[PDB]
Amino acid sequence: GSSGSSGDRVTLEVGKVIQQGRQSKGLTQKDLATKINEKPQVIADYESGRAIPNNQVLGKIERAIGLKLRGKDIGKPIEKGPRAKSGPSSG
Repeated sequence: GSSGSSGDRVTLEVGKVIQQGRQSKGLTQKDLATKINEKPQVIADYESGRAIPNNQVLGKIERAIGLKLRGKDIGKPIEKGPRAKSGPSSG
């Protein structure tokens, strides 16, 4: 399944934490889609913040990288995992 099309846009904190937790584990977007039994399409859209983020799929993605995907506590680990940095957003 074709995906891509990245050329300077914003990324929601979900999309950032997705990418960051992926890359922390070398997991491609297609590896992620596999881990959550989804399309690699929606992962590529989640990264920008252009899919609809639903707590069901967000919950699967938490398992995927071992970090939280809601709250300003996003990128905190689930139970056990390494530290990560934080930062603001805008809108």
